[PDB]
Amino acid sequence: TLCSPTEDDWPGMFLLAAASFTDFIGPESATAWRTLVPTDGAVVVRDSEVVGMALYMDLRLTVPGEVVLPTAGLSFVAVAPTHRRRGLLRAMCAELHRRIADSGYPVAALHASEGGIYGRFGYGPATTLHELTVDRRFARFHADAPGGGGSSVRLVRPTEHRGEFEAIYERWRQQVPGGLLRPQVLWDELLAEAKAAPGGDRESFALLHPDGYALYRVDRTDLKLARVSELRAVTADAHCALWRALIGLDSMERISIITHPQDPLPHLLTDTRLARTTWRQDGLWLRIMNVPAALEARGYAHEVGEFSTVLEVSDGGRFALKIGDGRARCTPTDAAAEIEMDRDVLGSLYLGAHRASTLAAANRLRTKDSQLLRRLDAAFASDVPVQTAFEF
Amino acid sequence: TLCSPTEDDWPGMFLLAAASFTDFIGPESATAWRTLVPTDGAVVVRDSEVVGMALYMDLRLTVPGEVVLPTAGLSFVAVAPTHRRRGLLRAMCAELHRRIADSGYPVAALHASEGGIYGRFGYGPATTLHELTVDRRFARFHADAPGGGGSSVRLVRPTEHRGEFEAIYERWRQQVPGGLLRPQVLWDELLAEAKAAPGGDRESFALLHPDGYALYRVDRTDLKLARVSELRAVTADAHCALWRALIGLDSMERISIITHPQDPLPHLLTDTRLARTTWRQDGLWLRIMNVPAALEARGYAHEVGEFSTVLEVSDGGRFALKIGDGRARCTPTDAAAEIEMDRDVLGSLYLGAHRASTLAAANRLRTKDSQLLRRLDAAFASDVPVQTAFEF
Amino acid sequence: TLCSPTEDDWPGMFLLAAASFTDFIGPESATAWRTLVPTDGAVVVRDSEVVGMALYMDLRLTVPGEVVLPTAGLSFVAVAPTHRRRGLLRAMCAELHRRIADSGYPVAALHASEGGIYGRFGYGPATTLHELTVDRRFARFHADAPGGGGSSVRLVRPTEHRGEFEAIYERWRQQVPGGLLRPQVLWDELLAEAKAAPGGDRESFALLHPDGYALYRVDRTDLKLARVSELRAVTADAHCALWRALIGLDSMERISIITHPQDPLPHLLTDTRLARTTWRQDGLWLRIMNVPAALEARGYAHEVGEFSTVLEVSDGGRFALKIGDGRARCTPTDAAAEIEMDRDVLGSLYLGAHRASTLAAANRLRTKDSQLLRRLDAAFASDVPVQTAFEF
Amino acid sequence: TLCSPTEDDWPGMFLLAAASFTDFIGPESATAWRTLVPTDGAVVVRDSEVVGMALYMDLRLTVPGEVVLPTAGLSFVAVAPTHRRRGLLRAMCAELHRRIADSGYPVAALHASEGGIYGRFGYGPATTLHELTVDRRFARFHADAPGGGGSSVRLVRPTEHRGEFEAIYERWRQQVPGGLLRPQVLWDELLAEAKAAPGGDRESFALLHPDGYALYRVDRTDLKLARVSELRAVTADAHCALWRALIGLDSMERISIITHPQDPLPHLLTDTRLARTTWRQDGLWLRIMNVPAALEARGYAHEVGEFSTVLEVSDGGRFALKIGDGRARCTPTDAAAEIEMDRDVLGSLYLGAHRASTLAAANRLRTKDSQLLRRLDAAFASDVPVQTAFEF
Ligand SMILES: [Cl-]
Ligand SMILES: [Cl-]
Ligand SMILES: [Cl-]
Ligand SMILES: [Cl-]
Repeated sequence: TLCSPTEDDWPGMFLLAAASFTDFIGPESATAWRTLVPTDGAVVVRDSEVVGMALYMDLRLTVPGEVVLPTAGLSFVAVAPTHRRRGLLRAMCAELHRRIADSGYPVAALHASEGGIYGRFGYGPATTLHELTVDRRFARFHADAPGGGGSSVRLVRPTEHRGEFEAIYERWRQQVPGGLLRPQVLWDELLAEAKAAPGGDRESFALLHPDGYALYRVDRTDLKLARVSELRAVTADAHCALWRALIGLDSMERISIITHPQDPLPHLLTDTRLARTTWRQDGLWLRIMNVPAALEARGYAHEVGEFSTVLEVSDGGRFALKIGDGRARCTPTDAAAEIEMDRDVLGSLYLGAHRASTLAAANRLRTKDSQLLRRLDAAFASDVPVQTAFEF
Repeated sequence: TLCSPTEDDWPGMFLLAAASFTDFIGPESATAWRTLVPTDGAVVVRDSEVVGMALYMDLRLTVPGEVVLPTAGLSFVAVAPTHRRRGLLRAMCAELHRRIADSGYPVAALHASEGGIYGRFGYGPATTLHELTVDRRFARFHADAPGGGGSSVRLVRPTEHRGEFEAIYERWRQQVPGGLLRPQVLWDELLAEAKAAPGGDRESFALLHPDGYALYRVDRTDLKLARVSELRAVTADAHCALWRALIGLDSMERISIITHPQDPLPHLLTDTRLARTTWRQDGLWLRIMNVPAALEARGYAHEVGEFSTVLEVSDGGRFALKIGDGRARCTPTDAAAEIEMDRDVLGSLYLGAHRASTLAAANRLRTKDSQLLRRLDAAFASDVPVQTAFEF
Repeated sequence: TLCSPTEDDWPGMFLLAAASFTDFIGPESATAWRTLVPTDGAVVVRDSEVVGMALYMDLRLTVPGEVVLPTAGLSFVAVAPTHRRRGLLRAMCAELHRRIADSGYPVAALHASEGGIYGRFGYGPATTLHELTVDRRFARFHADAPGGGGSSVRLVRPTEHRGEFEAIYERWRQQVPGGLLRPQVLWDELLAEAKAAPGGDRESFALLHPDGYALYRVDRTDLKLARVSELRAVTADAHCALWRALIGLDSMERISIITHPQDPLPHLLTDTRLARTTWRQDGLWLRIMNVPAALEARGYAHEVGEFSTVLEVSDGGRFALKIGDGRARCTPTDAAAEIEMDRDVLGSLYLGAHRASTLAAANRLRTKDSQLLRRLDAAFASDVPVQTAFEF
Repeated sequence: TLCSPTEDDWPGMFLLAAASFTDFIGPESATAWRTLVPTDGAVVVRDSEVVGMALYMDLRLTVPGEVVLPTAGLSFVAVAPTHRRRGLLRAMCAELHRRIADSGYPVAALHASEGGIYGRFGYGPATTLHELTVDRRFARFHADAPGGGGSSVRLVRPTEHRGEFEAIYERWRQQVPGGLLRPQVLWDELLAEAKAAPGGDRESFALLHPDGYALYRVDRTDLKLARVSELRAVTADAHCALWRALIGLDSMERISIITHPQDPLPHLLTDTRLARTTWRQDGLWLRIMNVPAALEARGYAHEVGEFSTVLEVSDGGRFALKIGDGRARCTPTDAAAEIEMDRDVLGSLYLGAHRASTLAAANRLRTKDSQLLRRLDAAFASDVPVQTAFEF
């Protein structure tokens, strides 16, 4: 049977969690994340022990046009290894989606453990994780790079500058598509992870600028690699200044960061090739819950002239879509469809990370008009490049 | 001293080549590539032995709008290890650029051995190489993917279907920015490399469709890896059909290809994550020789409304640039600059591989108007994604 | 500005330390090492936070002839990654050298994080670290090797035999060039490191002989490798007996030790090749602060007949150097130089680790007389091979 | 039975060779090396097939004092895997040593396949192979390094400059202890190996100076490693000039060379640590056949004053040894021994690669007088550092 969990169910859920997630944050930390789950935000399957669970958290997601949407963040999704191929995932996703839609969320979001699961439930990959590794021994800043003229950056202990990190992040998340509000409990969690653990991670340090910060630590095993866990810069000056400081970590051979495809770091160096892409993966996945609410909520490129089309989402409705002056109107119609796509495809287009033209070339997006394709491409494009905030 | 080489100089140039290039194609093959070098296309430095050399080949490069430009392809550039830090590279590049400009080439192009060299001579990286590795054991085609309904693809010996490869490639290179005309000597060279070599590469096979081909071989050392040397598809149907056949290589674990960032392959699969980005690097580099000729020659996005600005290229002139109805007019002016950039930056923008906004964020492109930045971004964008033809 | 640190500065110095040194011993241990730093032995740069620091400790260094010199041991040298290329290192080294020279130290010493830094400040590499790895499964002792006839060696817990280790080390450090006095705080530190740490190093064991000891532990990750942290032997009998016991660690495949190039271990085995050199690096670096005081203080080889020359140290003075009966007299002169060298070169010659002839072949040491070169080589040679005591 | 081989035996010897030596040069090349084997220079054991073989070649070895000794070079030593532990090696070594001693050779020499075999037959390791790997991307020459002011070095094809290589090598081998005369057949062999082989080694190049040459090739598998097979420099200027050219191989990450422990290369660089010791091994092994002839033939250090002692070689005679003015007189005596050592130990001392003091510390060399030890150390030391010529 499928139920909202009682307080009695949570020890059983933590057991399933520990057995399902190698990166399980543990019961103390999980209890803190729990404060972000609304009443009726969780489902469990009992056989009595917990053999399936899924929940969503109340999130705030920034989309193009600096618009902030209420977002259901799916998380803590697990089926017991004893109960595979019994349709438990489908049943739990159907119930949560029912609750999320009824609660009035226009979008749901998740981070996927595997890439093959969530497409069939209407989730499309919406942000791209891009790992850059810099061999900092060869790194020289271009003549054009800002801040090559005191340093504005300070090396600090993260726990002593929480207020400054919170304020910089709050500015960042409001101006960048993919930005998430980071509540106080997640700041508590982040700064507890900044601590060195015996047999675990090394101490984290911060580089602090008025308009940016970098959190980094030396890798556990590779003592010549510094991993930047987080760099939030609100200005180009802040971004360059922080990278000048990171390239100044003279005891390291390599600096690595999980960033976005449009990170300007390579262009700050005389040799763009030194900032090597070592890893690429889907970041945030989006399911558009309400097509017209979602399409009307975001801003569109002003550079494209007013145009009208008919969009059909497979079992998601058909809409007269009019885009002009950076705004969309999206109304019901029975007029012939000019564009067809599955719900997951719309999620992938929504933050501007994937081009309509690319999805059309894979036949994930069907139209008979190449002009309409170019107009969609241009309109859905994001002025500010889409980034990934934090994993949940 | 710096001279055009005589026939007597070429053995000395082949020695320097063998000592400079681990992938040196050898004197027979080098003599065939020589047929693409015009009279006065080569310079040598003698100390008497050859201690420096550089040449350019007559190429035809496709740019956005399906426009074909005469292009000087720099190649075979080497300074003897005995004559480093003597300004030989600067002297040879200055002389060839003089000859290329005087001959009336609007653009020069090269493939860079290192990323830190050619920026200072006005070359910007203009295409992006993107290696995808597919674990084909898990690869399943999406319900939406074309051609899941006889097969239109044939497994053939490359040497027996030269005419068909030539015709498909000729269609491809004319419609794709980054496309190069492949002369008969380079078809001779390609199909000679398709042969198995004792102690060297394994036999190459071809997958042939009416509207595409793939050339592939099993890796020398990794016998569970097939490397696609070349996939040219003129239709989405051809692209999907060829990938269905490659995923059908049941004796392989992995298929790898050097492609472009907008390759739709990931979107053909139920799990987009199976097409892993394993390597990323600059491909073709461009030096704009004549700013107004180059800017007027290419097509621009129709989606952006007519706009005017003043572009200054650092020691490259200042121009009144008017872009409307997908065309540019670029005339001399002494009016105040609204946009400033080095010549290399313009090369990087020219085929639409890099966004003005990204280069602006690194301060490689200076303007005080963010609206102008969005308009440049939109205008210079390529409808057909930029690809890399063949290395030279 | 550049100041001696107050008690308030030390938390800021520990932050810079933690961020600069992956092997940072932590504030408790650093506070113990602090007891070896004299009043005015430390400098800091403030921007207010600590952005640069450097100090020296009062050490006692054994040089050829069993002569013990007061030595300034430079340590804890760091510039913040935010303040690179601002001349902070040069400023801090200039001030400490001023204080060290004025305090009457004839020599300064350090261990170098990188090999390219300290040459320009007059430091030359003076000892050579030589890692030997023995595949002990094949190791058989030569018929000639001592102690192949009860065992004189005991397997003990290090913490229970501190008095015996202290007494053996005190005998060792007084008879070996490179020997350092090990104060009580460093014995406290060493025997605390002998403990097993959860997620860290395994338990240390000791092999104890009347005239030697070995400290060893099994490697964290490679459980078939025993690492000898320290072997101090005052007699050849002790050295051989300890190696017989180490080769008796039948659960190990390999024994590794960081020793000196003249370690006789290879010659104790029937197969000298079993003691493989797996790593070689500069150990102790010396800056001669007072040329005449340093040259007069050490003993010279008795085998070379009395000779006189004129030595010029680049911006270090010119001296009439007379060496006879194992003693040097070194007096000011304006007579023509017969030998010229930078100060760093003299440091490299001083403990007999590097031959004048080898440095002459690199033109680091200039003379027009090859007989003088042979005489310098012979005179500066050390009867007892130079070893490295402990890192600081 | 044990016989000198007939012409009929050599096919059987080549079979045993092919099965015994993974680096077997093949019958053509082996037939060329054969020209260096004197009449009665070879023994075979037949069971009829060849189950054991050993031979010596007529060599000329340079020893300290630029003295050239006739030397029996043992080579091509093999016992069939079917005939191990049957005393065939002992029987063949006894017969060849009988023939070598009777023929009037003062010394025999070999390169050892394993380090544990040849000690018991009186061979001691006499030279040390020292592999240096330079990360040439970081390598900068010291201000003091010669030739930092045209280049005197030429990049050439080895086969076109045989005369120049022969003349430089002939100068080198006469002035360096360990030097071997390289006959014309071995020059034929060397320049045939300079060729690229299909599925094998890449093409060899030469760097040619009036007073030195380097032979190098790119590694088969590691295409960023250049291996210097041979560098012969007669002057410090030649040595530095050749290394400036090798560091100029800008397509390589690393240059490796098998050199000697006193190679001045590290001291030519601003960072001595960049020239990393990656491998160390015994090179040439010596068996002193006639103790008095060998000890009287070499020159001794002039810096040590005249001294007399009594040397006993274990089953090798007892001698009154008087060393003065760089010469030794070595006459029979029954006077009490002051120094005792096995024959192999004398071989190890003979070229100055190993110190008497080091061998004494392993009890391989016994005396009750530490003054005598220092005098032996000083006297047997080589002014010109011992190098290894070519493997045989
Ligand atoms: Cl991101
Ligand atoms: Cl491509
Ligand atoms: Cl040591
Ligand atoms: Cl050598």
